[PDB]
Amino acid sequence: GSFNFGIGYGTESGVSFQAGVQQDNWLGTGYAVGINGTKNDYQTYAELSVTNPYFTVDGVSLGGRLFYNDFQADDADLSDYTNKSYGTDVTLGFPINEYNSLRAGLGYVHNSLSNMQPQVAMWRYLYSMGEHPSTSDQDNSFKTDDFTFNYGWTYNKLDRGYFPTDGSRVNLTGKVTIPGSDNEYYKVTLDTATYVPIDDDHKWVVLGRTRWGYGDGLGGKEMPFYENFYAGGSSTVRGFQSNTIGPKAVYFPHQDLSKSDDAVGGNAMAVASLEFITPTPFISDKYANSVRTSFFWDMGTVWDTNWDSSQYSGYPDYSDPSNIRMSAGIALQWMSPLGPLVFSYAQPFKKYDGDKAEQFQFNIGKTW
Amino acid sequence: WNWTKRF
Repeated sequence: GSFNFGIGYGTESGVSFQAGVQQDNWLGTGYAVGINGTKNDYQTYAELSVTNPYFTVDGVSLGGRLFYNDFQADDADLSDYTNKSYGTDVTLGFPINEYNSLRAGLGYVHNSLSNMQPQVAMWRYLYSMGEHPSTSDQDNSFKTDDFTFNYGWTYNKLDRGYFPTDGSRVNLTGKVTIPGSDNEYYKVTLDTATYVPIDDDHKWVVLGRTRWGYGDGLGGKEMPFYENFYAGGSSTVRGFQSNTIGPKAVYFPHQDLSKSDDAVGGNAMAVASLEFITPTPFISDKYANSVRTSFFWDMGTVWDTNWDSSQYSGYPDYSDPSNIRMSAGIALQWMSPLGPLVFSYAQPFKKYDGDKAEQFQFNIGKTW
Repeated sequence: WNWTKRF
């Protein structure tokens, strides 16, 4: 067995903490047991893990999960809402070959929404579910019980885990609600990374990232807003404040409407990055295997496919996907004594109404 | 940073 602690910091996450404990084999069952928890400015999460890598003779794995999650939207630079949830997952893992692995799973989740600040897109979803709370009050509540089928595919032919120089990684996750669930929706996510070395020593590398998300409702319902996609921040479009890209909340009056600069995400998202990895200037070659400099061009968009620009023509068309943000800047990664570290300075040279900027972004990782 | 100790 083993156990571990983690301290991190991020511009978007603040000071973060992590810990866990795992029994490699639980009393000869053949299934490893684990307890893991993390906390940052906007999230508290804990889970119980129960997995066996050899459920069949030829590699297929079986995994169990039992989790609790608390989420403060305003702390994640979104319009205010609170989501307290818990659930379980059963996941099968199939290694297809050396570079590919598939996984299929069944999931249950209970979502408890509270403290929701009335806004158009959020309430529109609530209307699609049959919920019609006050538009002047922040003391509301909404609860759902959902069952999901979860697909997954991972390609990984990266030459190396730390600081890749060659190869690609692709991760595709989908999920759909099983009938009987309160919600009715599907949701798909795609992440790609491609490293192309342009020199024989592999010090000069071209990196191309893409990140995609699409989800929508079935049966006339919408996808829950707390399943939305986001963009902007240290890990998507640098130089933009975390999650700022895309629609903004159109608030209902308190006790007519108000345009805001508070991001709410959306049910569709596209992000791409072209990054040029070089040797690190102003640092010795002794410290080359532990540092990575790069110059990047980031772009992304987030939109709301169900935004009704007819009913709300006085405000920007948040269903429009073509308002593509862009930034350029320089980044520095360092395997420090304090763990994995990342500086980045970026100027958002193409921004839009409400987009908040954040030139300097910083992250110390807590998991390695 | 991440501290890890095999018990």
